[PDB]
Amino acid sequence: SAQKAPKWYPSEDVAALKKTRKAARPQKLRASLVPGTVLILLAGRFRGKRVVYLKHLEDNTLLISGPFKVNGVPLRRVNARYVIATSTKVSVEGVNVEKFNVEYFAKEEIKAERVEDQKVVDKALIAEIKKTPLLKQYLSASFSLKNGDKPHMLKF
Amino acid sequence: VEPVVVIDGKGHLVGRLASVVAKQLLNGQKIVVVRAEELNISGEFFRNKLKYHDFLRKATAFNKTRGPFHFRAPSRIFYKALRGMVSHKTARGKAALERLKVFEGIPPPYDKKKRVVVPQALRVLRLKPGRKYTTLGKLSTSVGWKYEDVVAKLEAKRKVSSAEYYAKKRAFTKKVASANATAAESDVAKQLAALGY
Amino acid sequence: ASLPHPKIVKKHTKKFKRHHSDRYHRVAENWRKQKGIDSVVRRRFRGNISQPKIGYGSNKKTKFLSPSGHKTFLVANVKDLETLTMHTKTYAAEIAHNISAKNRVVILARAKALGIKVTNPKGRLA
Amino acid sequence: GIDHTSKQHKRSGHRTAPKSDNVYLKLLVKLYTFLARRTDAPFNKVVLKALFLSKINRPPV
Amino acid sequence: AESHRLYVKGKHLSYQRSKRVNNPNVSLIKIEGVATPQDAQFYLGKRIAYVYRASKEVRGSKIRVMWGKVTRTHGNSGVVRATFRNNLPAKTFGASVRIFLYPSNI
RNA sequence: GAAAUUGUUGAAAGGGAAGGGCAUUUGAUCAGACA
RNA sequence: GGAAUACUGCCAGCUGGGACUGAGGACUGCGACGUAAGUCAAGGAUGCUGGCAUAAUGGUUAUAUGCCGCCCGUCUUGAAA
RNA sequence: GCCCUGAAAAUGGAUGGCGCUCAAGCGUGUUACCUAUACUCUACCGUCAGGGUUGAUAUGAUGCCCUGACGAGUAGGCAGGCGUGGAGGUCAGUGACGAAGCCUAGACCGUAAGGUCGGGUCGAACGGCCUCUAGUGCAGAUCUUGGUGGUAGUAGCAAAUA
RNA sequence: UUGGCGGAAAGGCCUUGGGUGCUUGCUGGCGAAUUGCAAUGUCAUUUUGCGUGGGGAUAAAUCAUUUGUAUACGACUUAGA
Ligand SMILES: [Cl-]
Ligand SMILES: [Cl-]
Ligand SMILES: [Mg+2]
Ligand SMILES: [Mg+2]
Ligand SMILES: [Mg+2]
Ligand SMILES: [Mg+2]
Ligand SMILES: [Mg+2]
Ligand SMILES: [Mg+2]
Ligand SMILES: [Mg+2]
Ligand SMILES: [Mg+2]
Ligand SMILES: [Mg+2]
Ligand SMILES: [Mg+2]
Ligand SMILES: [Mg+2]
Ligand SMILES: [Mg+2]
Ligand SMILES: [Mg+2]
Ligand SMILES: [Mg+2]
Ligand SMILES: [Mg+2]
Ligand SMILES: [Mg+2]
Ligand SMILES: [Mg+2]
Ligand SMILES: [Mg+2]
Ligand SMILES: [Mg+2]
Ligand SMILES: [Mg+2]
Ligand SMILES: [Mg+2]
Ligand SMILES: [Mg+2]
Ligand SMILES: [Mg+2]
Ligand SMILES: [Mg+2]
Repeated sequence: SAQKAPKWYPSEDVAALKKTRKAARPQKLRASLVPGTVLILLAGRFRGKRVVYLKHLEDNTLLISGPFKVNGVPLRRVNARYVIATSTKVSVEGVNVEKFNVEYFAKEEIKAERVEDQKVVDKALIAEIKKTPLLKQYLSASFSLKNGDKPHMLKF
Repeated sequence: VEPVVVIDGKGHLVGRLASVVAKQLLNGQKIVVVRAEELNISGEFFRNKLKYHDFLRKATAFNKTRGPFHFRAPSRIFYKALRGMVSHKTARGKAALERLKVFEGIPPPYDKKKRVVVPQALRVLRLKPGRKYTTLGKLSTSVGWKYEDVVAKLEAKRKVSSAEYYAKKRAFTKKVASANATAAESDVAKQLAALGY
Repeated sequence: ASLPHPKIVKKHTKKFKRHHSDRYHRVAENWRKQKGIDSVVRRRFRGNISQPKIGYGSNKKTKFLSPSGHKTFLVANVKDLETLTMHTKTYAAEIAHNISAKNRVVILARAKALGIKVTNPKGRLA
Repeated sequence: GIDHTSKQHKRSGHRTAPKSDNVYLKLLVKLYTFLARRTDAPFNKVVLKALFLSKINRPPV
Repeated sequence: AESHRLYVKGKHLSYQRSKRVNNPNVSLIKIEGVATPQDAQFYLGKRIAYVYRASKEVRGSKIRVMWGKVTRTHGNSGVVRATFRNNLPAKTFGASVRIFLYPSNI
């Protein structure tokens, strides 16, 4: 015998977990996040883009559109902590967004249906965008920080 | 904020300016000091001359080339005041000291650049009126600085060229200012006025 | 393969080396407690080496556990390997250093059939 | 820092088990350990402590 | 345009320290444009990245990053305290760091 | 066929010693799960 | 003559931002909200999602940087001496 | 009150240094801020104290578990452990298909004394556990014996005619 | 490309003429997706080496020998197609 066998062995059975008291409750967004608000993307592929906020999804994500015809940003999901809410608003009444949900963006080239509903959503948005002058040019440009810009004193 | 900050040493108190620059170098900002011969030190000229002679007599007894080195130039006097406020015997201190340049007068590389001032170290803003002060240029000459007249002659030549440049800049600014005022009273000007610009 | 365990924490991974074992060749690195009257190590002055003490003891739930989560048990033949038949999730077999090359082949084959983990299966491989 | 009014980590100073290695004596201690815990009878506690005593502390009767 | 910056420039000053002893686990960060503890409250919790270069390419890149965040203010002059996943090296005293705008409360 | 001590080869550092403690960068090198 | 405010104190008033921690492991206790069935922030963290599955994290080692570190043993009131 | 005279020592020199003059000096008042192995809360290790639990069919009642508090140390005391030569018992233990020894900025376990593994070298014996026993653990003693350095290719190898 | 100026470390500044690119001063039409909800997401300037071809230029020092204005040894100072 190279090593003396232990007289006691621990149990191989795995104990069950105690009952957890942590009930999931819906997220409350900050007051600046209202549908139709122009958002500035702070990270990701489309960082610095100015998009339009549409709907709040069930997985605590925000549904946004560029629109794709203006600045090339399609219907996507973003995180509320990675955007900046501006003071400008776009009317959303007349835009159908109840078809888009968490399962719509399942991961599993571009599909055909994604192209069609992009144009349907954007057409209503573009009509409302033309109401105010220089707003279309505003959405096409990208946000950036200049020399001397202090974010703690900037108003959006 | 600038990649290189050029400080005009005229009218600055030596000790207060040295503290400001030493912290800037340690924080990673390159500093250039010009016109070191126009620096000021509080106290009468005789007091500061006596202080330097006290510094002069300190030397290694068995070999004078080993002892403290007594640099007479105004730029090196300010450098001595600055090296004492930096841990110059460490690699961090050595790297900080390589971000600094001090010159007598304004050499050609920096005579066409912008010079700033440090209000914390300005003699006119710190010393009580009536208090006596000394100028570093004359103090250096009394302790053996040889190039006071050469710097004075070169600085006179620089000012003649600098004044001619300013005259043309003034004329162009008057032309630009008139056009901006003429461009006012327009719709674009009114919209800019409503937004603060 | 082992039972789930809490994250293993090592309070002091660095070896405790005897003072001045890097200064003289005759002083080995095996830990010895300084007992001199003036010793800076014994008096615990700032900037000196630290000394072993009971405060560094590891959590009893993760003590003696290898990073894979098993406890090492040295085996020398087939008979003592089979003592781990019902304890495959807590113990892993290690073959003794003096086991011949041909005997290691028999042990490894039996361990694979029983599902017993072996920590040194590449020893004496032709 | 604590200004202790008494010595720290002080043992009770009373035997909690027999010093001997007698297997049969340890069986009697095991029996009366159970009885003293679950009978609330002062007799059982006295007997259990008496089993821990050394030879000089158990004179013949 | 000519600018694409989405972060605030910062400088790594030193570790948390007394006169003679330093603490590498905490770094002191100076944020450009911040000169008041009240103003420094805006940047609490913001992510900080230190970006540097190496000769060897590892994961298809020759640029490496060390991540951290702002914990609390420091002093009366707008300095803040920061903690990084791995402690910043001491040679970066005076180097530049990037302070991002996320997580955002705007 | 150990150590002191020495040669060759390879790697690294060196502005009046060298060695050490805490932390991290860089280089080299390496175990553990892929259920 | 009639108020306000300052200063000090109280609230089993409301609410925003940041940091560190997640020990325990079937049930049992004390409470809360409910006509009830039940639910809950009430005797210790869960839910959702992404990238990578290898030297990426980490260990070891050499080096560099910041700060710190005087030679051990011995006698002694007192040792780097 | 502050300042000045009174006020002279030997290497060069020290409010710690730089330097500072409505101070970065002196007297006084009000706040903000910095940081100890101290204080508060949490985790983990150990120690002590008070308790729970023998019921078989699953293994340690010196076991397992619950609760609270505590932790500096020379001279010195006690306790639990690590390692070495030999002895009784046992593992029908390891081994010429390579035992012991040695080398190894390779891996793993332990707070530590140490233990285990891989690779290289090597050639004939050796180990785990329960106990017994001692000529049983070294950095020092101007320690004993043996071996080897820096000094150092240095001092020097110049009386007596060639 | 024209002309002028700058020696304190000038190595820069100003100016004439034409060619060509862009122009968000104003009005239009197309493209962007899938990096999947963030991951610096790579856009800088340091030095050196090996291969392309378009020009440019065809030496010295040291040892050995020799000198004594030099000299402990090195060094110094002279000479030699
Ligand atoms: Cl151990
Ligand atoms: Cl010669
Ligand atoms: Mg002279
Ligand atoms: Mg270890
Ligand atoms: Mg003592
Ligand atoms: Mg110890
Ligand atoms: Mg031999
Ligand atoms: Mg050797
Ligand atoms: Mg790493
Ligand atoms: Mg020191
Ligand atoms: Mg005495
Ligand atoms: Mg001593
Ligand atoms: Mg005061
Ligand atoms: Mg404390
Ligand atoms: Mg103690
Ligand atoms: Mg062998
Ligand atoms: Mg070795
Ligand atoms: Mg033989
Ligand atoms: Mg002996
Ligand atoms: Mg020893
Ligand atoms: Mg010895
Ligand atoms: Mg001793
Ligand atoms: Mg000796
Ligand atoms: Mg000789
Ligand atoms: Mg002789
Ligand atoms: Mg002779």
